[PDB]
Amino acid sequence: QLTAQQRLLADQIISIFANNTPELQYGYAEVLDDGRGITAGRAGFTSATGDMLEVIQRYSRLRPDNILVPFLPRLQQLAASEDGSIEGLQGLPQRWADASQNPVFRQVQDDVVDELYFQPAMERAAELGAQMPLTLLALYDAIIQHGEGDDGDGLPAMIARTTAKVNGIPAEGVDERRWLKTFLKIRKQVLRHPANLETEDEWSESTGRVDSLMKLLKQGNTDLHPPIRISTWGDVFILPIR
Ligand SMILES: N[C@@H]1[C@@H](O)[C@H](O)[C@@H](CO)O[C@H]1O
Repeated sequence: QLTAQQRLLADQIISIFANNTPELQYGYAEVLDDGRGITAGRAGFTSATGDMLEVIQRYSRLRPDNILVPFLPRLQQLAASEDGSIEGLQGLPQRWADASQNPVFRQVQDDVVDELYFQPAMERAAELGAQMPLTLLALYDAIIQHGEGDDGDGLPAMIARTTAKVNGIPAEGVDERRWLKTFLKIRKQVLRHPANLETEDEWSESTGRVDSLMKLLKQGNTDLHPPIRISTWGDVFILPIR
């Protein structure tokens, strides 16, 4: 669905949306007061969302004695009830940072990103008949930030509301740039008025990323050809970095 050089490019873009840098932040770990507990890694795995659990479980299977195995029974509890409780979990950000020095841990992160986020976004893009590279990037960024759940703010609901507005999908003859514009605008409205109020501040400050995607659409760079200019937070970046 995406080129190797398009996927490197999309990862560097999405890293700028999330951490203002094109270098993937495997070692990132913060509490953000968004109702999600601790947020970590390249795709922002979360204590509350069952994200951070799948990574550490898989890692513990590859390496049964790692510095993060003691956090595991607390993590199962949070994932169980989607709990944003920062505590139960002291020291974990530092150990997530340290585990990130291991290429194997970083790889588990890649594997979950592909299993939870990239592949499903690509499957959703193919059911849409979507086939501009920019649309794929926007679906992928969106699935990372909003998730693939059943809420009104998840990617499936936004896709459904985009398809309702333009009476159809690109595989059905609706112009794809029109479907994409609508989706980008519906996304910005969800970020600025999320149904889950705990993520309001964290999401309403993130909408510059939707503008950067919108900017590429209006500039006709729907195929993600280089060079790509991203300046989401004020800092300018010419992708791909080399
Ligand atoms: N709000 C986001 C959720 O959207 C996501 O789980 C994560 C990764 O981007 O980080 C947060 O900031």
